[PDB]
Amino acid sequence: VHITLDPDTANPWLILSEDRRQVRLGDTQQSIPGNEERFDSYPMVLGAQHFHSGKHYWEVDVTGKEAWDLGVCRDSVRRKGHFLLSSKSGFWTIWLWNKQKYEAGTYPQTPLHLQVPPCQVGIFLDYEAGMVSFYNITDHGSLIYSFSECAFTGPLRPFFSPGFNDGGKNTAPLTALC
Ligand SMILES: CSc1ccccc1-c1ccc(C(=O)N(C)CC2(F)CCCCC2)c(S(C)(=O)=O)c1
Repeated sequence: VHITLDPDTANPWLILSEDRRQVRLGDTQQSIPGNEERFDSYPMVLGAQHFHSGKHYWEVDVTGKEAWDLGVCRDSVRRKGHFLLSSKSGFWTIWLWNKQKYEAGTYPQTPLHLQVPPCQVGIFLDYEAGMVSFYNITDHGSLIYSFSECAFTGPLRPFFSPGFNDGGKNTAPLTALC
């Protein structure tokens, strides 16, 4: 129930808090040991938990960030090199990036029109239903987007990115909310 970030998966540009509930962009590619699970080309990290069934929920503070990506991914997603975050490649995510532009990771991408920019985002997974939904905590829990008919067959993982290094313009953390 209590999501924790998995240091073995974390790109070396990421700083994880000791309690593994916060991740942020660092200023220098750290010199952490290597291992097959680590995202080597993007500032990405997984939650340690693996879901095979059930409903599951977590919540992330994004206050003060100009860019981030949140969602769920297959355990089997590739870790090394470059790739696109498509449902075919095993990703169900939403993101914030450019001039305050929110998008859902469909092909083609789906612009999301959020009158109230979220300070916290809820992520709700229902394995058996094939559903991942995103809630705008700041706008009283309004539905941002839902992926349906996901037809999961393998284990799933919480997926996070605090954005891209931009010169300290995006050092605010993602924080998992109790
Ligand atoms: C470090 S992740 C991050 C962190 C903060 C904000 C944004 C992102 C981020 C979102 C989507 C992509 C991506 O896959 N695309 C845009 C392609 C596509 F639209 C192609 C059509 C299917 C959906 C995905 C990428 S990426 C891997 O290209 O850098 C990065």
